[PDB]
Amino acid sequence: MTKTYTAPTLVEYGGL
Amino acid sequence: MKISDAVVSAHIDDEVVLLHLQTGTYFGLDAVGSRIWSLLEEGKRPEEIVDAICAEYSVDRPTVERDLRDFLRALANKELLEGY
Ligand SMILES: [Zn+2]
Ligand SMILES: [Zn+2]
Repeated sequence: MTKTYTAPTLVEYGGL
Repeated sequence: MKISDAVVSAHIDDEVVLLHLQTGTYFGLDAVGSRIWSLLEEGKRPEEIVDAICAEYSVDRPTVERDLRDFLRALANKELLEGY
């Protein structure tokens, strides 16, 4: 209930 | 709004790996992003997602609403989300 917050991040690592 | 039908999720502990079967692109999400993704998989609407995040993290609601808004938009830009 008291975790340290950081903004959610989407990271693209590659492709087929 | 929902997760695209063409996406498959790989759960590795705290984090989530996403693959889009149509675009052939793959992604990783951090702790908070993955928490949000799990809630999306459960079909939770953004308001419910915001409630969940605020209950688990030390953060003001406006920050969460703003960040979530950016995050969902980022997902949609990669076609990971649809109907957003
Ligand atoms: Zn679809
Ligand atoms: Zn899942």
